[PDB]
Amino acid sequence: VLSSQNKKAIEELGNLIKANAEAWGADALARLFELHPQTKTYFSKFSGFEACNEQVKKHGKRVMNALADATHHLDNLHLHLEDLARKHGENLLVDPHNFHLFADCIVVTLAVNLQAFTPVTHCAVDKFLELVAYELSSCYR
Amino acid sequence: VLSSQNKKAIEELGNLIKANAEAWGADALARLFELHPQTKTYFSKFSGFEACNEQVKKHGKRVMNALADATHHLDNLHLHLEDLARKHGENLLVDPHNFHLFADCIVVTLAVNLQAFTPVTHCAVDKFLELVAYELSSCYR
Amino acid sequence: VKLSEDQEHYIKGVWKDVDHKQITAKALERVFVVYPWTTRLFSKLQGLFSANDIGVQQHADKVQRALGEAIDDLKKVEINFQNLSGKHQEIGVDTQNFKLLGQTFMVELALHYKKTFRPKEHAAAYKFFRLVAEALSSNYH
Amino acid sequence: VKLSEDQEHYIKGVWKDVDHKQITAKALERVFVVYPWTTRLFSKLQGLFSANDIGVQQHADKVQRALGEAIDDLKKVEINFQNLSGKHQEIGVDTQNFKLLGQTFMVELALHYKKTFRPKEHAAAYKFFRLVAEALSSNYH
Ligand code: HEM
Ligand code: HEM
Ligand code: HEM
Ligand code: HEM
Repeated sequence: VLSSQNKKAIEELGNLIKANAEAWGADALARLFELHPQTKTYFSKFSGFEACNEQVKKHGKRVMNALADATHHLDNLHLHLEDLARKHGENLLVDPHNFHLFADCIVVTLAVNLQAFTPVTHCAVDKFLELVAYELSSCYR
Repeated sequence: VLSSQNKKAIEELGNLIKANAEAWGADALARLFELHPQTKTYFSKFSGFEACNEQVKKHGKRVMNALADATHHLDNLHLHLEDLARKHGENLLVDPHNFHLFADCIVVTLAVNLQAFTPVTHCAVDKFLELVAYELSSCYR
Repeated sequence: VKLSEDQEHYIKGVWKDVDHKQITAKALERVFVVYPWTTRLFSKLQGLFSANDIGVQQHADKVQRALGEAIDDLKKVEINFQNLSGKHQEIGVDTQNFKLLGQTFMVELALHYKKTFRPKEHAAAYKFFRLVAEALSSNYH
Repeated sequence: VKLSEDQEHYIKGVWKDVDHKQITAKALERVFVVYPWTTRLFSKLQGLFSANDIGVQQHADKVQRALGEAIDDLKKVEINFQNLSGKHQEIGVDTQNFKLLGQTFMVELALHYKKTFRPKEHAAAYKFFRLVAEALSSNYH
């Protein structure tokens, strides 16, 4: 579970994510596409896969805004992500394994951009991303 | 989630597991040790790792009995597995990744021993094993 | 992934014993039902996912032929599958799906061989499908 | 796992730039905190997991030397690590832990290089640590 200390760490981070949604989102996606090329298959409409690319920037902002919003619903995460869980598990059909891969890339995006990123903060973020991945995988079968 | 149809499938299976706890448990563990040799490191006291081995049989029965009991607490799985979750995450420190590996081996043990194992039944069992793995990984950090 | 000499002999023997198209069709039905998201690029099936359904039978014929080419020369599988791997990326297949099919194939082998599908045999089959998944994922860029 | 020529050159350059023992010690502290179960075989640390703690500094010296041996000949890493791999199984290390250390190492590289740790660099580092994890897991039987 997320302790009271973890929740405060996550809420503070949500504020920074919201402020830098487009740039951090584009960076995280660019990393996902480079380390795990099979993830590019879900974005066949794209004209490019660099962080510099406009389509990458737009999707990145949406993803980060959704992640920032979730940091304000830590007590009711299941109900809050229900709609996104339905979209991914019933319409998009993104293999659930990709949620964990993306989490590991997001952590690196944070490390590159944050002034400080100590192990304690890293732990709180990883636990949060793990819950989000679990909830987004809840409506596949 | 587990539908009403899934729950009945799981409850019926729990009865068969209970009846064959030692043999099925020994088989599932023997498969885990053979496909994933790193799992043997948690059982350094063992004098052997075959299904034929007495220590393998004893641990197998315990694991299967715990799994059979869980099939009767489908509505309250989190609270029911809380004690085992604590043991694994605080004392044993078994890498959580191993829970999924074991699930895939258990499915094969069932396929070898059950008279019939259609895709629908397989799906219900896999969903159950996925929940159990999630709950057993809840107290690591 | 590397198969030992006895493991290569095990897989060659299995291919001589089982009905190629039929066991592959059964493995496909099982993957579509147990892991629903694998049906993403198969809308042409029109919801007909049974082993005996025409569409599944047609795809099974394609997959079994490729498996035969892998088994005919187990030491040069990656070299021989470079073009097939690139083709899968073009089609848009997620490489994780390859691992899921390996799991359903092992369940079908278990149902066919039953008690003779002991831990050693299971390990040999597991390694073979890992080699295949790896070969199919190698030409993704 | 295979590194391209430019990837080999990237990793060689990084090893010339970073403080070997210190960045490894930081990566160790991060793995012990973010993934607590990795401390299983480290009871001798007495709860002292900081990068500057004597016990962590001593283990970091062992790990960095081995990493150097891998980097000196990236094409024969598996051959060169056979004995070290067998030794890890004897010690009782779970092979999954190797992948977790790779993840914390990449976060430390991100903190060191910041903006210059672009997607291409990140991919090169990811592949290197995958090669290392694979080499360390190869002699497990
Ligand atoms: C932190 C995890 C993730 C979050 C919070 C997230 C969030 C979202 C959101 C907010 C949308 C748009 C929903 C709408 O406007 O209706 C979406 C769409 C989508 N997501 Fe996810 N997603 C996540 C991970 C992934 C991953 C790992 C992939 C694929 C490798 C993925 C692929 C897609 C695709 C293909 C779309 C559709 C985009 C479009 O309509 O153009 N998502 N996701
Ligand atoms: C379906 C998943 C699992 C279930 C239901 C389960 C259940 C149990 C139970 C009931 C015990 C004994 C508890 C007691 O009597 O206090 C236990 C002990 C243990 N489990 Fe798990 N376990 C599972 C998976 C695993 C896996 C995958 C591993 C390791 C690779 C593992 C390693 C251990 C160890 C080392 C012990 C201690 C045995 C002893 O005291 O001699 N377990 N587990
Ligand atoms: C691991 C075993 C697999 C092998 C050996 C294999 C083999 C093949 C072959 C030989 C083709 C024909 C390529 C061509 O048209 O030139 C093909 C097509 C295709 N494969 Fe795979 N495949 C495998 C697994 C999968 C999986 C698990 C999926 C995804 C769920 C998949 C989805 C497809 C699709 C969508 C096509 C195109 C079908 C069509 O055009 O009608 N394959 N595969
Ligand atoms: C991936 C990088 C790694 C490398 C290159 C590496 C290297 C080494 C080396 C060179 C030794 C000394 C072997 C000897 O005494 O002859 C060692 C020991 C050991 N390693 Fe690893 N190792 C790695 C990761 C890990 C991880 C992630 C763990 C587990 C969390 C681990 C746990 C241990 C333990 C418990 C020992 C024995 C320590 C002692 O005797 O004081 N290693 N390792």
